[PDB]
Amino acid sequence: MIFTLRPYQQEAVDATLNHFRRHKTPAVIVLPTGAGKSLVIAELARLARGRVLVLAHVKELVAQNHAKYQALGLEADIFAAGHGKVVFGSVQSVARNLDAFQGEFSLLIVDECHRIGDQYQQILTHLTKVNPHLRLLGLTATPFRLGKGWIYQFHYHGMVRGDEKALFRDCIYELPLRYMIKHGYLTPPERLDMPVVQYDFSRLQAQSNGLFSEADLNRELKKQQRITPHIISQIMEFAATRKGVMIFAATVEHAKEIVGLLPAEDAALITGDTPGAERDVLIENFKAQRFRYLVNVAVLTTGFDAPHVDLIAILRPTESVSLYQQIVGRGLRLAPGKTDCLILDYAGNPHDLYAPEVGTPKGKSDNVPVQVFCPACGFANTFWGKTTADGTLIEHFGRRCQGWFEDDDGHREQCDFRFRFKNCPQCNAENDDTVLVDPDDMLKAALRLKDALVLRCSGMSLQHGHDEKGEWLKITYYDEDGADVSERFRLQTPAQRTAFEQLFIRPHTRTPGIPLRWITAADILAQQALLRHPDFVVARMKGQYWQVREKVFDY
Ligand SMILES: Nc1ncnc2c1ncn2[C@@H]1O[C@H](COP(=O)(O)OP(=O)(O)OP(O)(O)=S)[C@@H](O)[C@H]1O
Ligand SMILES: [Zn+2]
Repeated sequence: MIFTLRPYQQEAVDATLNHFRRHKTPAVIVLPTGAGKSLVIAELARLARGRVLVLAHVKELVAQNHAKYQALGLEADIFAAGHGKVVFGSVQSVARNLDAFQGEFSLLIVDECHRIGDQYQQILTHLTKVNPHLRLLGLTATPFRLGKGWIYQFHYHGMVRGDEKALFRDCIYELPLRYMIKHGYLTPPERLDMPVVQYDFSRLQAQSNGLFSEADLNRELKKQQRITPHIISQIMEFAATRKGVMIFAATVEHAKEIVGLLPAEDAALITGDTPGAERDVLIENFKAQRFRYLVNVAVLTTGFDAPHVDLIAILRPTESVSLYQQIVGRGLRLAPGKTDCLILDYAGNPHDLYAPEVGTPKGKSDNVPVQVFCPACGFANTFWGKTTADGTLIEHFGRRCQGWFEDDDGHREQCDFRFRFKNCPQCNAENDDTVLVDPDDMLKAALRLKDALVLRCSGMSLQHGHDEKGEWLKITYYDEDGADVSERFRLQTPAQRTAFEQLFIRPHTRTPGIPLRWITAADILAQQALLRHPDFVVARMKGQYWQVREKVFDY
């Protein structure tokens, strides 16, 4: 025709076609920010019946998307303040003019589809009303943002990222950032091997969601504000050998500090508090290099992502790779004679540009991604864990296999293998279909009763021995005030060592799914750092000595 697709662009067309030939449900394609997303929109539209509508929420992403589409030598329309086979509209402008969209429409593409949470469902109702079989494809460079969840639920590689509540049931294609860089479709990123002054944010604890707080951050900074223009110095140095420098501070009160730097008119701080009549006095100044330094709160973008950008200075710690790969990618575009984008990583971010995304909040700040094979389906999950020097698993915090599979009878389901269990994952209802009781409610019931003991567990000690019937292992749970409660396990018969693995190791192990190797009770004491202790123990006076009836783990 008029254009030629790259081998990865046909896969995204071919994947979107094979999906809509099978399923009527929406889908999403994950794409980098230098991928050439207009070429997929154009081929999909070349093969379409009726019309194709390319929505977007922010206006400049519409106008820019259209500029990128027509720049292919093709004809299309626009809907904003400003009838064709393809239309480029914005949610707000399209939602008041539904009278122009009454013909056949076979595809609706939603650019930056992660932003469907911030109207739009009025278009989805109208279109779906004229076109009952309208197909929905969304596009995005970030399908996951910490504190918001995921956009899709099922990934075509075989795992599960969200749940029934996700907007898009499926992600049918993903273009890795590693790939794009490997084959030159993207500028290569160089990290300054080591910087002499960075910050240290280990003395910080994320909130419940997983994101650090506006308060907690400017308090770790002030304690080191004596290290800041020693940093901007390094940043200042080679920021003369680059046409564009983007900086991401920890916040606004971190920008004002790091805004200067250079008394430029300007270095011109973008933030989430200006139009769009201001986004505009510096869009077109930065995209034209007026104005070289650009600092951000930030999220942020989704403009000012200009090809000429060739230096990324990380002035905030990244909680998830998705945000690090999101930042670093803002400046990986292709530009005439731009051999690389250098990344100056202050502030304690690892060199993990291709690390997998566990997609859950870390927890312990020293956690890292570890991979555990599912004993049922063999799917290799990525959980939060802690490894030693040689890459050996010490602990992992996954609870259920995240893989899924489908039968030739259409039925699709997630692997029901539980790494942490009562009789299913922590929840309200399985038989143990009775309403499950709550750990707090069970503690309260046993506190309110004598012949019962409820001790906060501070640790446990193991002892072993034997007699004419083989060995045994005695475990003793103790208080921070010396309160004891014990239980004993015989390890002699196969029905006895089997129960021991069933009743004591699977709940107490730190790497469930990975079995403990042992021959005698001695091999179990050797590895007692592989075992954790309950958080609460509940015991009933059944014999005149205390007997254990409940252990509470991960409270
Ligand atoms: N299929 C293609 N064939 C030839 N050149 C391409 C193709 N796709 C992209 N390019 C070129 O590579 C550069 C990167 O693509 P862009 O046009 O920036 O993609 P875009 O859709 O504008 O933005 P995204 O986020 O990457 S989809 C562009 O300047 C194009 O000239
Ligand atoms: Zn599994």
